[PDB]
Amino acid sequence: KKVGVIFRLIQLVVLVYVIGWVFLYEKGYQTSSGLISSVSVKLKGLAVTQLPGLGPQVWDVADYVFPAQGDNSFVVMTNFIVTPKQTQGYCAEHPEGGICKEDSGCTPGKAKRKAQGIRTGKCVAFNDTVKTCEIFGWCPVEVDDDIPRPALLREAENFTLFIKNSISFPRFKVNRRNLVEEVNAAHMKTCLFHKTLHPLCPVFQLGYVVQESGQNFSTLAEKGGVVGITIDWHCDLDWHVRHCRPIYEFHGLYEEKNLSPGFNFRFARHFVENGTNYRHLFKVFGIRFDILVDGKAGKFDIIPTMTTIGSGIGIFGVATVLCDLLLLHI
Amino acid sequence: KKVGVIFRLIQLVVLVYVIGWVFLYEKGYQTSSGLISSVSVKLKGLAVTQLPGLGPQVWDVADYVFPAQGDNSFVVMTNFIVTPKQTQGYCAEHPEGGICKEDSGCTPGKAKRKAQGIRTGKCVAFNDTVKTCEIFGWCPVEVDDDIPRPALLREAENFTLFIKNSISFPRFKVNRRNLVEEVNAAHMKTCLFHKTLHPLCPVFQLGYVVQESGQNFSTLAEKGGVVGITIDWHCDLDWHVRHCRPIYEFHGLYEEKNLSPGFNFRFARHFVENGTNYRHLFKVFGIRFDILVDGKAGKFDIIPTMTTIGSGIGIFGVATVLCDLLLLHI
Amino acid sequence: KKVGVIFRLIQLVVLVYVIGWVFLYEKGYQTSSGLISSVSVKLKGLAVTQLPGLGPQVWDVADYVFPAQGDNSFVVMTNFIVTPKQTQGYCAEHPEGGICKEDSGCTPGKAKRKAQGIRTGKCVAFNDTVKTCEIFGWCPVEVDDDIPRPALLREAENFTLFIKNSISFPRFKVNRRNLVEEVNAAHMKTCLFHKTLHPLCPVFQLGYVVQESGQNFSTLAEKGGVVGITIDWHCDLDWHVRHCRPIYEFHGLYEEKNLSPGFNFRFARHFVENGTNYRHLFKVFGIRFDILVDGKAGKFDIIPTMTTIGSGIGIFGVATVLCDLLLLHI
Ligand SMILES: *[C@@H]1O[C@H](CO)[C@@H](O[C@@H]2O[C@H](CO)[C@@H](O[C@@H]3O[C@H](CO)[C@@H](O)[C@H](O)[C@@H]3O)[C@H](O)[C@H]2NC(C)=O)[C@H](O)[C@H]1NC(C)=O
Ligand SMILES: *[C@@H]1O[C@H](CO)[C@@H](O[C@@H]2O[C@H](CO)[C@@H](O[C@@H]3O[C@H](CO)[C@@H](O)[C@H](O)[C@@H]3O)[C@H](O)[C@H]2NC(C)=O)[C@H](O)[C@H]1NC(C)=O
Ligand SMILES: *[C@@H]1O[C@H](CO)[C@@H](O[C@@H]2O[C@H](CO)[C@@H](O[C@@H]3O[C@H](CO)[C@@H](O)[C@H](O)[C@@H]3O)[C@H](O)[C@H]2NC(C)=O)[C@H](O)[C@H]1NC(C)=O
Ligand SMILES: Nc1ncnc2c1ncn2[C@@H]1O[C@H](COP(=O)(O)OP(=O)(O)OP(=O)(O)O)[C@@H](O)[C@H]1O
Ligand SMILES: Nc1ncnc2c1ncn2[C@@H]1O[C@H](COP(=O)(O)OP(=O)(O)OP(=O)(O)O)[C@@H](O)[C@H]1O
Ligand SMILES: Nc1ncnc2c1ncn2[C@@H]1O[C@H](COP(=O)(O)OP(=O)(O)OP(=O)(O)O)[C@@H](O)[C@H]1O
Ligand SMILES: *[C@@H]1O[C@H](CO)[C@@H](O[C@@H]2O[C@H](CO)[C@@H](O)[C@H](O)[C@H]2NC(C)=O)[C@H](O)[C@H]1NC(C)=O
Ligand SMILES: *[C@@H]1O[C@H](CO)[C@@H](O[C@@H]2O[C@H](CO)[C@@H](O)[C@H](O)[C@H]2NC(C)=O)[C@H](O)[C@H]1NC(C)=O
Ligand SMILES: *[C@@H]1O[C@H](CO)[C@@H](O[C@@H]2O[C@H](CO)[C@@H](O)[C@H](O)[C@H]2NC(C)=O)[C@H](O)[C@H]1NC(C)=O
Ligand SMILES: *[C@@H]1O[C@H](CO)[C@@H](O)[C@H](O)[C@H]1NC(C)=O
Ligand SMILES: *[C@@H]1O[C@H](CO)[C@@H](O)[C@H](O)[C@H]1NC(C)=O
Ligand SMILES: *[C@@H]1O[C@H](CO)[C@@H](O)[C@H](O)[C@H]1NC(C)=O
Ligand SMILES: [Mg+2]
Ligand SMILES: [Mg+2]
Ligand SMILES: [Mg+2]
Repeated sequence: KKVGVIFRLIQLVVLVYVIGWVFLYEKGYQTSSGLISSVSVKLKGLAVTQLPGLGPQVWDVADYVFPAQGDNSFVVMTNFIVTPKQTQGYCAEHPEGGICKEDSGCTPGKAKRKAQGIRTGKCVAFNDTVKTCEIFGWCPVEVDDDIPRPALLREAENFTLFIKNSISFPRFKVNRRNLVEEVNAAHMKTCLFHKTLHPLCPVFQLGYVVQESGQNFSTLAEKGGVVGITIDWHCDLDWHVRHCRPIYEFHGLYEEKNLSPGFNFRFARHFVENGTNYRHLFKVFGIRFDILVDGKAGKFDIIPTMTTIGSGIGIFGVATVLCDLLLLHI
Repeated sequence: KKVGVIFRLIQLVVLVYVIGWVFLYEKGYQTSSGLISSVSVKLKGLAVTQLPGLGPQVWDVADYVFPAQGDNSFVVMTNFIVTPKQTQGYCAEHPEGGICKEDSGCTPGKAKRKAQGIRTGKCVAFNDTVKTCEIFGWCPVEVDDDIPRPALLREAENFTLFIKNSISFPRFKVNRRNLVEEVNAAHMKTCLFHKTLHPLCPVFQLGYVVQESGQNFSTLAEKGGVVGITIDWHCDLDWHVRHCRPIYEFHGLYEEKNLSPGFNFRFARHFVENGTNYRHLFKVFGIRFDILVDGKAGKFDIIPTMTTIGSGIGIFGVATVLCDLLLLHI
Repeated sequence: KKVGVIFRLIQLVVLVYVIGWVFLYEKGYQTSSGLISSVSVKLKGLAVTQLPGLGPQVWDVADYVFPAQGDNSFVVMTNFIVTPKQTQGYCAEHPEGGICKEDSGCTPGKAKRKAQGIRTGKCVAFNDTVKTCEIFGWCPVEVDDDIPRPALLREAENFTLFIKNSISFPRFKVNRRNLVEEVNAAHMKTCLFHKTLHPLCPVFQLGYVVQESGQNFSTLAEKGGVVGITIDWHCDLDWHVRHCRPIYEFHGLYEEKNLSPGFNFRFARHFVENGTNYRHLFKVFGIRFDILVDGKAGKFDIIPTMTTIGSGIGIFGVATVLCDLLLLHI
């Protein structure tokens, strides 16, 4: 009778699996659906800089967010080098293009790599001790060898980021916003997001977001960096929608490998003064924030329920037949 | 013989499932592939505004599309508040930062939240009846309490959006454009997209796109909003490519919850006048259009066909054995 | 005994499949994970243009990359038409809006499609032989009928694109950059990517990228185009991370169908001169580069290993029972 006792145990273990795991845990009675998301970001916070060339400079949201309209990926400026009042003309090329001593060491034209301008074939003086090729281009050339340290916009640590995420589960016609029912105006007036204390506030302090990605804002501010923000919507639509909540994770890794460690870009502000076209060239160091929204909604459906029941019946039958096979041999 | 009759029915029902559903409907004879897509958008249409501060202002595509080069996510401006000729200096801070009565009610420095400038510790007059902290910043401060109603660019309803979607099924080396063979120059000259009448015209009226997402353009224009546009490519590559067509759906939900209901951003136009740097500050209300392109191409392949045949043979055999088991007990 | 010999062969063939394919090839012992990616791009290279209206014009990275901060999708300008010093006023509308002969042929207001301005009801002269509606708008109207050929920025072929891709496998806590251990500073100083010679250099020549997508840079430069760049991370995390490498593919199809073949957009540079607001209107033809990053990391896990073992046991048992069934009938 011991073989018969084993038969029953195996039959029940199989039934316990088929129900508890496949039907209940894995939710085999549910049809699944992905989402389509929209993310809007608003930055708040102010930075002031005191350069030697200029006076106090105010940096508000319109000036330190790239793009201004926002996106899933956006940059907050944390440092910059500015080359003001650049004009198109002839100047000494930056020594990174090459250092010459005579006019014969310059070839007219463009460098094969990282050309700064059209070489005129003339070796002119970059400074009092270095002579470089004369070029036609934006003059004076940018000198970005000294990255400002501490970062010019290191006050961006206290900037607040408001993420407005609108998601739709199109199959189930369910619309959710990360501004969930628990979020009200009083919360939006004072709340700052906290992984455990305030996991639903959609206003994030930038320094907290960088800290939670495992990075140091002081290091990321000087040369730039990347913080990934994931918003996950794992919703069981058999329950009320008020349980369909977003989960926030922050990702990032800054290493001292010193091979392109940070993030920077160059942009220019063009203007006309005294009838001549000028530009301000900025090398902008900043943290790029990538906001990735994924999710999965499940709702009970009859067709998955029957299909799962059929699969469980098949699993149960195969098990019984193989056990009758194994016992025949034993 | 009734048991034998049932045996045959169950055997055939199983065969009917294995062929008709798994092989034919679910297309188990096909290998599947996702796509890689590119979306370009061109807006057309003009808006004119008549502000009290300025004269008639023309708003063409270069000015109301953010970004100008386009993207999967782009904003069309439908309303704005403009603060012209802002300069960096000292002014009264906006009363939203706090209302003071004496110089002692102001602390020099920055507010912890939503700082507008560097407080100087002086309580100056915002208007004839309100006194606020004096700040260093962009002056005069923006006053965006009165959103223009009706929307300044409510004529954007008649703007036309041209979506050019290029998709590739890299596994099958198949390239498709949403400008399908049925779309010609004569169509692009006059066609407007219609869910049923013109489901292939790639020129969309903005108001129609908002209406089809379930929203009201008049409401979305004043404070902004979001419309999701999905392009789906469900193509059976056993047929001619001319049947590989895109399907357009429009998604969106505007609610009167009054907690961040619309969409807005701030951007600045910088300029130099009389040797002093100025900026025009715009608070731009607009509809963000997210274009999501997904799809799936199937082509007959021999390996899925054999694997499906093996799976069907297994299903048929398991069924017969379990039926011989059930009949043994019956 | 021949039937018994077949039984064993089928049993072993089944075991060979269950191990070699399912366990070893398909890696059924591994748990899988997707990635979250961040892409930053830096363009380098210079172009000079010699228009008849202006002098030599220098085009560096800040001016020919849209957006300047970069994105997954970005545009490199390869051609442009410029309408300088546009002001809001009254001018002759472009003849594409319609050609009139009398003032009665113009209706005040806006065109239903592709409106260029507010018609005043007056038929004025566009040129010495064409009369069009007078409009209020940006004047003079852009004339983009003659696309510059050869392309004004056809030197963009030699521009170099640096892709910095940071990916994370969040389930396995593995961070990878496309600047893999084999890439050093000496490589970044001189390397250009090559499908087979230098498959790991993250600096791409634009012309090479277009050639590898199957397109001609000369054709794409005049009217614009699209090149898709895919970065794939198919990593087996049972091995060292130094084997987690990116694979680059380039996608694109340019056809002479002449129905919206290229890519272009319009953007404006606004400025103030002599107390009047002006703008430079650019119609920018360029190649849009879409960078798509996908990947899959597998690491050995005990739960998939046991589940695969159970599936293989089930497959083996079903096979033996059906073979005993087939042999009973034979
Ligand atoms: C004139 O221009 C040249 C070139 O820009 C200047 O020389 C450069 O000066 C910087 C700062 O001292 C040097 O950077 C440092 O170099 C050492 C190695 O020598 C390195 O250990 C440091 O980490 C740092 O990178 C740079 O190498 C040097 N370049 C050359 C070609 O010597 C020069 O100082 C300028 N003169 C004046 C009057 O400003
Ligand atoms: C000087 O500045 C102050 C502050 O901006 C102005 O007071 C504000 O005026 C607006 C318009 O009347 C008020 O908005 C309305 O408030 C009521 C509640 O009182 C609300 O029901 C309406 O929906 C609307 O929001 C605003 O509350 C009020 N602020 C304060 C602090 O009283 C004032 O009118 C300005 N004076 C001049 C001469 O313009
Ligand atoms: C004044 O303006 C009108 C309208 O812009 C100019 O007429 C246009 O001239 C262009 C160039 O010759 C024509 O383009 C060509 O048309 C032929 C067909 O006629 C076509 O085969 C070519 O591929 C090309 O597209 C354009 O059709 C023509 N438009 C009209 C309405 O006739 C005119 O030349 C201008 N006059 C001066 C003095 O510049
Ligand atoms: N598109 C490109 N083509 C060639 N070299 C590039 C390109 N982008 C970056 N580099 C080079 O790669 C190295 C590291 O890149 P990175 O941009 O992070 O440093 P960087 O100092 O900010 O670069 P740079 O000052 O030259 O813009 C630099 O020496 C830079 O010149
Ligand atoms: N990054 C942020 N940090 C703190 N508060 C924010 C942030 N973004 C928005 N808010 C606040 O959230 C509330 C609602 O946001 P929303 O931007 O939709 O309204 P708003 O009136 O346009 O905001 P505002 O005028 O202050 O830019 C506003 O009171 C706004 O001040
Ligand atoms: N949003 C839109 N609404 C209506 N027509 C459009 C729109 N976008 C493009 N078109 C028209 O489609 C045709 C082909 O589009 P495409 O932009 O590629 O050519 P184009 O010459 O650059 O267009 P255009 O010069 O008018 O901007 C053009 O005649 C253009 O006028
Ligand atoms: C960001 O904000 C915090 C909080 O206001 C600042 O921390 C303060 O620093 C000053 C100067 O050291 C101290 O006197 C305060 O006591 C600190 N406050 C707290 C609560 O710790 C911080 O300096 C700010 N920094 C930046 C870069 O913006
Ligand atoms: C968008 O276009 C439609 C169609 O031209 C405009 O509807 C017209 O409105 C005027 C004024 O009420 C009527 O005289 C016309 O008969 C309407 N035409 C049609 C076909 O209904 C509409 O006003 C425009 N609105 C915006 C905001 O652009
Ligand atoms: C891009 O760079 C290549 C390489 O420098 C250029 O090819 C050169 O063209 C000139 C003029 O015909 C020849 O004298 C050189 O011998 C060529 N070099 C090589 C290695 O082939 C090319 O012209 C450049 N073009 C653009 C559009 O930038
Ligand atoms: C960042 O690094 C500096 C040293 O470079 C250290 O003093 C500081 O405390 C760090 N900040 C954090 C948040 O760890
Ligand atoms: C939008 O709402 C207004 C009332 O606020 C209504 O008069 C108008 O008809 C609505 N438009 C549409 C398209 O339903
Ligand atoms: C591009 O096309 C032109 C002809 O239009 C041809 O001369 C040239 O060689 C082509 N370039 C490449 C890279 O094939
Ligand atoms: Mg540098
Ligand atoms: Mg406000
Ligand atoms: Mg045109």
